[PDB]
Amino acid sequence: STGSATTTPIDSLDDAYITPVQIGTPAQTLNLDFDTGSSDLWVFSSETTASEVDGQTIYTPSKSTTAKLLSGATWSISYGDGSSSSGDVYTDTVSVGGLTVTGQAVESAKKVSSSFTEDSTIDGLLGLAFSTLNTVSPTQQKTFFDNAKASLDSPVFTADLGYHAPGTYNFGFIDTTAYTGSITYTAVSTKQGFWEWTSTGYAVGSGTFKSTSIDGIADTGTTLLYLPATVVSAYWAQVSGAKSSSSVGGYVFPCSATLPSFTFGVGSARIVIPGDYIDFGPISTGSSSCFGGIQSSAGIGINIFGDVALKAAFVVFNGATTPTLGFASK
Repeated sequence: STGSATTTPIDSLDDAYITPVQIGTPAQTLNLDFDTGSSDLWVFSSETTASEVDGQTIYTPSKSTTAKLLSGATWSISYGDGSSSSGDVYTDTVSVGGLTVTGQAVESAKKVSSSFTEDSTIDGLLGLAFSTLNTVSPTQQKTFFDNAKASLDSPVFTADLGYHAPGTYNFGFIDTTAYTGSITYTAVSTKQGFWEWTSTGYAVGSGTFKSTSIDGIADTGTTLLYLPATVVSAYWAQVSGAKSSSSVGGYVFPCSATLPSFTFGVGSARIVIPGDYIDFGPISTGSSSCFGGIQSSAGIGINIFGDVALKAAFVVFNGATTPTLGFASK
């Protein structure tokens, strides 16, 4: 089997991407944030505290003839941005782009933190990291990809995120029309539950490439590119007037600037992030200070190849017995 679904930016900055997902019988379609940095499929629901729902579409398990309470199971998750959610668990039929999994754990939110409530466009998350990170207790549950894998034509999914435009998540096949050149594959460590890999270096604009190992995670659920402070300083030094602002929470730059590109290495290959992809617009409405799309990871504990980086590439998440990542230009 295969599946193919379009993923759409939630706003004009590509702050996140939503993908329609069918849950239950008859189908209830919710727009989920596919997140290769976590491993829970959770949804706003008829059980979510009413004051914490503000425009999202909810899953109502009592209206699904295939929903079954997973007795005793609870979940609770906290994300790198400080947001969180928790609740109980049903199993139900879940389909993405024509690919159907029966018995998928659908984690129903009883509580969500303010940032989820405040974002009316995201009805939940669909985790695509390794199932060892799933938070369901006392019986950990498998991701949608893990459940679908054995049925897929090939045990892979691909992320093709657009810049200010829709893109595609495919399951079970590699669309050879979706990228240019060849796909360069690189080793993955699953030891932290992430799609963790080592970039071979970077360049700023037309500058020379610096060969240096940068361990990080391919994370479609993170907006920006978070890299070591040395790398980030070298980037922003090429932008007149750019500075790190403690009050804003990162590097800012004059909105009048033209930003240089940023290149990252994948083995001997190179992925170029155009400068425009690094512009996240005014820090507040009407400001002439703009927020940068490349930020320091120094306070995170891990480097994160978020959407800024991934949307410059066609990315293969290879879930073979020894997982690997592939990157192609497009």
